[PDB]
Amino acid sequence: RRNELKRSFFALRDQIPELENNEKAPKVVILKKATAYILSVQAETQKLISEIDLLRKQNEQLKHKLEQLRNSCA
Amino acid sequence: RRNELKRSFFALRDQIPELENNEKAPKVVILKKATAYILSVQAETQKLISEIDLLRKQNEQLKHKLEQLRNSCA
Ligand SMILES: [Cl-]
Ligand SMILES: [Cl-]
Ligand SMILES: [Cl-]
Ligand SMILES: [K+]
Ligand SMILES: [K+]
Repeated sequence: RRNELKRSFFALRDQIPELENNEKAPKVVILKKATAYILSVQAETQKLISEIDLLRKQNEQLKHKLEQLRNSCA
Repeated sequence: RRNELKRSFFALRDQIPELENNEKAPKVVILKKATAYILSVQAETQKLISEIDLLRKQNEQLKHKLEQLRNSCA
């Protein structure tokens, strides 16, 4: 119904930090800023993934150095 | 413009993985899947942050062991 459409616009609006609980936010703004927010959080996801990849590489290098020194301690 | 409103529904649809871009999704379906996708991504972001925090701890523990061996090996 149209109750459900209004309800669903509110619920989407409220996952967008810039628009949460803004009673003056119109439909087209909610749709476009939601689309923008999805892209923005994907960008942040990519940064986190890159950070993990770097930490894993560092983890592997450290473990390699640890093994080398354990075998070279005398 | 209701032309812009329609375009904006479709552009949001296009960013939602579980909605096929070649299929005409109802308005409430687009809204609800967008909301679900944003919540799901935010949860995954928290999981990525926890992975990063664990890797940083693991890497500090490895550096600590490397320091101990450098100090105590011959
Ligand atoms: Cl409106
Ligand atoms: Cl519809
Ligand atoms: Cl609908
Ligand atoms: K609310
Ligand atoms: K040595």
